[PDB]
Order: sequence, then C-alpha cells, then structure tokens
Amino acid sequence: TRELQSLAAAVVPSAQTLKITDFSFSDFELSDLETALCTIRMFTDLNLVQNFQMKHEVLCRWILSVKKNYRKNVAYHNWRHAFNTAQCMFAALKAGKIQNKLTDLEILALLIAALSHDLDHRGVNNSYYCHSIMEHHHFDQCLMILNSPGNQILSGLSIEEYKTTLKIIKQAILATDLALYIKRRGEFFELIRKNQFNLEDPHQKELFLAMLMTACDLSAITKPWPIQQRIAELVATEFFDQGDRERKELNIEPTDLMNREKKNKIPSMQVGFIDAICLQLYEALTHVSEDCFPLLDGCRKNRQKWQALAEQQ
Ligand SMILES: CCCc1nn(C)c2c(=O)[nH]c(-c3cc(S(=O)(=O)N4CCN(C)CC4)ccc3OCC)nc12
Ligand SMILES: [Mg+2]
Ligand SMILES: [Zn+2]
Repeated sequence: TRELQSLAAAVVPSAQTLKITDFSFSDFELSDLETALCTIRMFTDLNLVQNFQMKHEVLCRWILSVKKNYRKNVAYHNWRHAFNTAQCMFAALKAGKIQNKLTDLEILALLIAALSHDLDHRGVNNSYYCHSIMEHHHFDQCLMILNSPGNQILSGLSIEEYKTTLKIIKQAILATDLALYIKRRGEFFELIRKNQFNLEDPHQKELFLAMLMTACDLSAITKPWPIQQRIAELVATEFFDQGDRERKELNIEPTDLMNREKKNKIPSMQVGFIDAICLQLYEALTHVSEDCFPLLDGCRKNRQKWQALAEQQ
C-alpha cells in the first residue's frame, strides 16, 4: 500500500529528536506517521531489529496492521493509548534503567505486548473476577497479526525463542487486566517492603513484568498536568459513552463512573483512582530502580491538581 511505502521509505529520526526517551513525552501533536516512526525507533534502539533480524518492510507492515486494528471512534482505547504505553515502556527501559534488568526476549515481548495489549478494544470497560475475557481477546488479536503473512516480525527467532516470547507476550497482555494487578501486587509490595525483592527469582521476575505492564498501561496518570487532564477527559468520554450505550441497549443505570451527569466528580474519582491503584505501584517501582522516580513524582503532582479541583468543585 501507499501508506506502507511511505512508512518504509521515510527516514527514522533519532530517539533524542523524537524525544521518546522522557517520561513526559506527549503524542498529541504527532501525526500517525510520526507515531509509526517513533515505534520503529523504539524497536531499533532496543536493539530488537538487529538482534532478531527484523526485516524493515515487515516491521513497518506489522506496525501498520496493529495501528489499523485499533478503532479511532473509541475515545481512549485506540492506537494512541497503545502507542503511549509502549513509549513509556521504552522510556522506563532507557531513562528508567530497567533495560539492564531484562533479557532481550523479555524486552521484545514487552514492547510487542505494550503495543498490542488493547487490540480491537470496543470501548466496553470493567470496574475493578471476570477471568480476563477482554485481554484474552486482545492477545488473540495480537497473535493473529503476528502470524499474518508479511507481518511476521517474530520469524527469525528459533522455535524455543518464539515459544518463550509468545508465552511472555500473553502474560504481559493478560497482566493489563487490573483485576489481576490487584490480585498480585500484594506479594510484590510485601517484597519491596521487607526489602527482599529478587529479580533473580523466576517467579519474582514474572511478577515484575506484570507490574511493569500495568505501570506503563496507566502512564497517563503520571504525565504533566496539561497532558493528564487531556487524556483523563478521553477516559471520561469513553466511560460516559459506555454508560449511555449500556442504558440504551439494556435498561441499566450507569454507575457514577460511567454516568455522563455527575461528571463534576472526576476530580474526586481521579484522586480515588490514584490513591487505590497508581501511587503504591509507581512508588514500589522506584525501589526497583530510582531512575523511575519521574513516574511517581508525576503521579503525585497530578493528585494535588485533582485534589484542588475536588475541593474547589
Ligand atoms: C480502563 C481504564 C483504566 C484507567 N487508565 N487510566 C489512565 C485511568 C484514569 O485516569 N482514570 C480511571 C478512572 C477510575 C475510576 S475508579 O473506578 O477507579 N474510581 C476511583 C476509585 N474507587 C473508589 C471507585 C471509583 C473512576 C474514574 C476514572 O477516570 C475518569 C476520567 N481509570 C483509568
Ligand atoms: Mg485493556
Ligand atoms: Zn490499556
């Protein structure tokens, strides 16, 4: 296609130029093309392109097939969110110094997962066990693209590597199910507290990758105020949209979280979301690597902003 040709023939700026190394990065002013290029730089600077012999044109096609499988009519869960999640993973890996703590395969799997964790999301969200029905679909969507002719970016891996990578990609994507996050963080938080976290432990490694995925998945809550407020409104829109739709089809009354009115409650709930789900996670991550402080730091500053709004409301 023409789009593919443009992407595969364009020059890929340096990560520095793209500014994708900093946690404060923002996509809002970038074109789709620019996000695809950033994505290429991501796979490139993580040495995934050469270490795994990815064919440029195939990588390009795969990036487009993934972007393509996201629905733009969905307010928040679209390509951009997937892209920002991967941008954060890249940032955390580089600026957060998390890269030296993982293997190339773990890294390859995480990048792919971040980009694919919400594939074909329809805008139907949950609340807080649902058995990760949605994430299973996202994975199925990810595998499908990874196997489609011309998009096989994983060809080049041995059979054992492919098997390993696939297993990790699946756990990564399923880990983006908040219910599983809540189900597992307790143990993760205990270790960090008792000061006995050990990445050398296979189980503790998996646990970490899961916490990492959810951390990147929620990265918006850590971005600078202007960006956070903007994305927050996208989240709200999708929820309200779901509340209205859910009431249209089924005669169901939306919980305040999904009801369009009571929108003056977002500051209050954003503070609640941050307290109950984000802060502990980003703080704990800082104990793994102090270079991830910006994430924690950005989360706190947002809680102050939302708190001001709630009182002032
Ligand atoms: C599926 C989306 C998960 C998510 N990602 N991000 C970045 C956010 C976010 O910023 N806010 C919320 C969010 C969460 C709750 S909540 O369910 O968690 N809420 C707070 C805590 N408890 C006490 C109940 C209500 C209420 C409102 C929200 O956003 C309005 C824009 N979810 C996500
Ligand atoms: Mg999801
Ligand atoms: Zn997500």
